[PDB]
Amino acid sequence: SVLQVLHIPDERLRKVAKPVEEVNAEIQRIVDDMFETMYAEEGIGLAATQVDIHQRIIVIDVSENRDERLVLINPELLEKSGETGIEEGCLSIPEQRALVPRAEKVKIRALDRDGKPFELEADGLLAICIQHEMDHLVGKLFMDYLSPLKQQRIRQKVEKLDRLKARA
Ligand SMILES: [Zn+2]
Repeated sequence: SVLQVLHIPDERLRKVAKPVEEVNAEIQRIVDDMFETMYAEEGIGLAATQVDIHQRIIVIDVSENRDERLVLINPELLEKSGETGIEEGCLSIPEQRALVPRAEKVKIRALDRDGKPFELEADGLLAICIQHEMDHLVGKLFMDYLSPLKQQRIRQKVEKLDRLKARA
C-alpha cells in the first residue's frame, strides 16, 4: 500500500521515533509500504515518521531500477567527517529545495529487513540522504538549518501548494 506522506506544518513531523523492539512481519510490511510510498512519490529515501509511524525505520534506494534498496532499522551514527551539501528536497516539504550543510562521510550501524545488524560507510549522495532521513526520526527538517526568514518563506509557499492540493 501507498501511505499518506505528512507535509508541513503537521506537528507529527516533529515527533521523536521509538526504536523497533522486534523486526517481525508487521515491521516487514511497514518496510514494503514505505518502499512503495517512496517510489510512488519519486523519493530516494523515506523515514517512518513522515508516514505517521513513529519508529526508527528508514528506507532508501538511489539505484536506477530498484535493484539496490537499502533498509536501516534502529540506525546509529558511529562516525562522521567532512562537510558538503546539495540542494535537497523533502517529500514532507513539497517543491522546496535548499542547500543544507551535511557531513561528507558517515559510518552507521543498523539492522536490515531481517533484523540483522550491519555497518555501512557512506559518502556522496548516500551520506547526505542517510543524514536527512535520520533527522526525520528525531523530528528535524532540513529547513531547520536555514535562517528564520528562509523558513518563514518555505512555510508560506508550501501552505499555498497544499491550499490547492485539496484541489476540489
Ligand atoms: Zn525529508
